[PDB]
Amino acid sequence: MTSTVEFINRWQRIALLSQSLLELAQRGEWDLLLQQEVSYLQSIETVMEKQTPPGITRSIQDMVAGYIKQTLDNEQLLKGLLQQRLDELSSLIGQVLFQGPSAGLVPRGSGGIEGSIDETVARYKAQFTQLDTMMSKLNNTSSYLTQQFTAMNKS
Repeated sequence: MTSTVEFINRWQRIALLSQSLLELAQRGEWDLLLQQEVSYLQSIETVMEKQTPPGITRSIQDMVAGYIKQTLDNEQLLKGLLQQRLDELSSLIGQVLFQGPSAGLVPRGSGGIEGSIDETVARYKAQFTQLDTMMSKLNNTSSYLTQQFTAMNKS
């Protein structure tokens, strides 16, 4: 049973990853969080593009029910935590990034503005976009994950 075994291993990844990158999110380890991001979201994507096989026994269903439950909790805690972070970063970008006003000239050289402004913008914009694409995908995932959870657990 190939479909069934790869199902097991990847849901195992999803729950272990969400838990550990949550430890990293509350620690403020953004570097480590984003290293886990790609593997985590991609694991959720590849199980749902593969689609849950009908050949899942009661033992395997109970395992992955636990795995989805873990990843829902952790990813909901990511949702709230990263909403705080992105809001702060966005408010910083709203000051440091001169999109026209607050400036004598229009700094049109995006990704190469003359001055240390380019550096502080590049930092906040990178951290924002990374945790933001993480958020949009993790909110989409936790959506179809909890729907699949309620069905897979109690059809």
